[PDB]
Order: sequence, then structure tokens, then C-alpha cells
Amino acid sequence: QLNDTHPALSIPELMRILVDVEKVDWDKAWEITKKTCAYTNHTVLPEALERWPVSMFEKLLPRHLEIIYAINQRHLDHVAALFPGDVDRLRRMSVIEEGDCKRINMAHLCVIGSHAVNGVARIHSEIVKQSVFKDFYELEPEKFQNKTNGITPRRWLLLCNPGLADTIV
Amino acid sequence: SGTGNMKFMLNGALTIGTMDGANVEMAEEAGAENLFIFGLRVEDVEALDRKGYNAREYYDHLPELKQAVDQISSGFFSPKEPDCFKDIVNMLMHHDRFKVFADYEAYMQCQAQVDQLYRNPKEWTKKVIRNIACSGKFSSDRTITEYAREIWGVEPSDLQIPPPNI
Amino acid sequence: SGTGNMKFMLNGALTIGTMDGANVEMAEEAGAENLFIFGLRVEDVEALDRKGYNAREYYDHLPELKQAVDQISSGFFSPKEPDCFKDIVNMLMHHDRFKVFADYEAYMQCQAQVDQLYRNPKEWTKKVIRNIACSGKFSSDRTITEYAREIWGVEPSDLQIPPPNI
Ligand SMILES: *Cc1c(COP(=O)(O)O)cnc(C)c1O
Ligand SMILES: *Cc1c(COP(=O)(O)O)cnc(C)c1O
Repeated sequence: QLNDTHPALSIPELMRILVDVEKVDWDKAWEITKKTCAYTNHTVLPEALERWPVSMFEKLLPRHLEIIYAINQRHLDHVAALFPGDVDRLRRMSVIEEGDCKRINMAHLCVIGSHAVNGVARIHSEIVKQSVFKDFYELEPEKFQNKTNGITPRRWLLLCNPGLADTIV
Repeated sequence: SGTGNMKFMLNGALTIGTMDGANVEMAEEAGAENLFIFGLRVEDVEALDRKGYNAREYYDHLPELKQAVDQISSGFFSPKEPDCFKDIVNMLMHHDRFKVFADYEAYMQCQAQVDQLYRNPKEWTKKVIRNIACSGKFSSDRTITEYAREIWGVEPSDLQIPPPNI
Repeated sequence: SGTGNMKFMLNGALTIGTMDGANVEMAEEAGAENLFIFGLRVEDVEALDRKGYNAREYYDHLPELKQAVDQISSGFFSPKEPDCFKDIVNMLMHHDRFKVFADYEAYMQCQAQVDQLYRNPKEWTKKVIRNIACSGKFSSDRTITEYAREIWGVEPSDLQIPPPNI
């Protein structure tokens, strides 16, 4: 479980260990990756989502960059098959963004490499589906879910408020 | 979402808030009348962006607010360094994306309703009991059981660890 | 001040500008009618801050501007990355301290007067001659003679270096 995009590198690193160390076939490793990983998003609006310049990846993680590029190409071939000639859909759905420098959208990488994607409240999860990852929702609605947050009743009642806990007991 | 919201609800506090995040599901669980919901709704915020937010109009025609902002600006709260909050005031009048002035009147009126309820101890605590009784949904046990069944494909209490050995 | 202003004036260019900095003394030297002065005056800028600047009202009721801003926003000038200028548009509508929209109409009208004068070559160049002839004040010789007499207490040409020896 990926609590935000901070552990997003789990997708290409699982792919790396399975394919380069464990000698598993690329396709098999990918179907294994998507089924093991799930992603939880905590933000609203797409500009808060984590991005890294590709140049930074070229230097620090050259093998993960290669894997990310391969994951993206295979993902856009699929999108191109389902929606032929839709050139702007390909740009929106791509994990790599163009601008003053090429950047890797880690959130897009999490969506593509996870079997499930959840928001943290009912309406936030609707925004996650319909706005933040609109195009991904159109392609795989079943991936997207809601898991309304919670607090532990032990710390946030039994520990901090034994008086109230007893009166209820 | 927010989780602090949930902590106050379980511990006997009433909530003054906007209709966003956890507050929405908290209202829906306990009934919105048991919560002090106020101010712009998500759609109202959008509609104010269509009109264009002019915070000056609020400062100009709300006397209690004008007095408060003038004190902050003139250095009443900072006598030795009277321009300490210049950037606060400049922001509230020209760059306030979070619509502080637009929600001030609604917030004041809402706090008065809070004041009138606290004035009656019994009806205050009755509303509290209604909040606590409807907070059960906001247990992380519920959230985790949800993740386990709908995402992880594991069942809780399928593993039963027996008493240990020393 | 500005010194680029002065460079164009000396080299045969007409000036489209606001009533601020060097433009003011340039107008006063050549007569304001020989310059394309437009838009908010210092006092008008202050008066707009008293009203509160709502850039949305300008975008909404100026069709040529709405079309231009929509193209910038929708990605007409950036087809491959249509959200490239999102922060430009967001700034012009909500955080524009420099009142770009507020001066657009006045600027357009002023550029039309520029267009009508360029359409008449002779009257264009007549106005140019009036600019060049009244630019003499903006010589750094004048500025430096001023510094020398009113600040440094030195007189220019009191030192006369004679021809050298090789
Ligand atoms: C519960 C808790 C939070 C979360 O507060 P929100 O504003 O609801 O996100 C933050 N800090 C501490 C110390 C908490 O116990
Ligand atoms: C004269 C000059 C300036 C000064 O321009 P202002 O906007 O009037 O300050 C700046 N850069 C260069 C290269 C100049 O020659």
C-alpha cells in the first residue's frame, strides 16, 4: 500500500528486482506488479501531485528511468488501441510531461502500476476519479475506490479520555 | 478529509466548520443540525470566482470587520512595530485566495448560535451526546476492514495468535 | 525614472506609455500631445485600490480581451501543452497587482491613435522631430553638471588637460 506518491518508485523497483535479479519475464512481472500495488491519494486538484525532472532521474536512477519509459510506452500503446488518433489523450495520460524540462508525474505512474486507487473521503474520492485522473477512470472505473479515513479508538478515546470511556462503558 | 475533526467529535466537542472534507460525512452521520456548519459551499466558492472576489467591498461595508482590520494594520496589536502585519492586511485585501472576508459575516453569525447554545448547558451536552453516538463510522477499524476486503483480499480475524510461552 | 525611454526619444521613436517615471518629464519637455500617454494615472491606481480591483469584471465585459485570454488559457498558443500559461491567467484574474486588465481598453484605444498617425508618414515624422528637439534635457552632461554644482562642489571645465607627449 502506497500512502501518497512518496513510495511511487515501488512500481519500477519491483519491476527491476523481478526482471533484472529474479529473471521473471517482463509481462509476467508487470501483471504481478499491478496486482501487488495499490495507491492512496490524499490531495485535491492535479497541480499538488508529485513530479521529478527526468534529468535528476538520468543521474540518480538511470535503470528506473528506463523501466518507467517502457511502462509508459506500453501504457500509451494500449490507450492508442482503445482510442485511435486521440493525440491529446496520449499527452494527458502520459507519465512523462513536457515543459521547461521533461518531468515524471509520479501520480500517473502510481495509477498505471496499481490495481486499486482510493481517495480518503466520499466526495474527495469522486474528485480523484472524475477530475484528478479523469482519463484513467474512463479506461478502468473499477480501479477507483473510496476509503473514508478514521482514527483509532484506543489512543483517541481509551488513552486520552479514560473518563468518557468509563461513562460509556 | 481531516482526522482532527473526528478526534474532537469522539471526545465531546461540537464542531464549527465549513461543508468540506470530513465535516460533510460527520454532518451526514449525526445530522447537520447537530453541527455548526456555515459559510460558502464548494459550489458557492466557484460562483464567487465567476463573479470575482473583491475583498475591499466586504471591509468597506462590515463595520466590526473594518475596525478589526484597521487595528491589525495601524499597529494596535503591535505598538512597537506598527507595520508588522502589513503583509497579512495586503493579502486579505488583494491576494486572498481563501476568501477570509467573504466568510466573516457567516462565521460571526454562526459563532453567535454557538454562544446561544453554550448559554444552555443541558441542550449543549444533549447535542454532544448526539455527536459522540454518531462518530462510530470514523474508527480506523472500519477503514482498515474496508481496505482489507475491497483492496488487500484478506479477512480480519482469519489469523488468531494464541497466548505466548516465556 | 527609466533611461530607455530617453534613448528612443533621441533616436526618432514615438512613445506609448503611462504617466509615470521619465515619461512625465518627457511629456512636459515635448508637450504631452506629442506622446501617446494612456491609462491609469498614479491617483487613479490609488482610487482603484480603494474600490478594489476585480479583474473578472473586465474579462467578462470586454469581448476582444475575453477571446485573447481564453486562447491563452485553452492552449491555442500552446497546443502540445495546453496548461502552460495557467499561472499567467490565474494571476491576471485573481493576484494581478499591476492592473493589466484595467488598462487594456485605454491601451487598445491608444494603439489605434498610434495606427492612425503611422498611416500619415509626414505627420508621424513631424511629431518625431518635436520629440528629438525637446530631448536635450535628458543628456547625462546636464545631470552630471547638476551633481557637480549642487552636490560635489566642483565646476566642470575648471580642469583643462593639455595635448599629451609620446
Ligand atoms: C489527528 C492529528 C492531525 C490531523 O489533523 P488535520 O488538520 O485533521 O489533518 C495532525 N496533527 C496531530 C498531532 C494529530 O493528532
Ligand atoms: C538604457 C538601458 C537600460 C535601462 O532601461 P529602463 O527600463 O529604462 O531601466 C537597460 N538595459 C540596457 C541594455 C540599456 O541600454
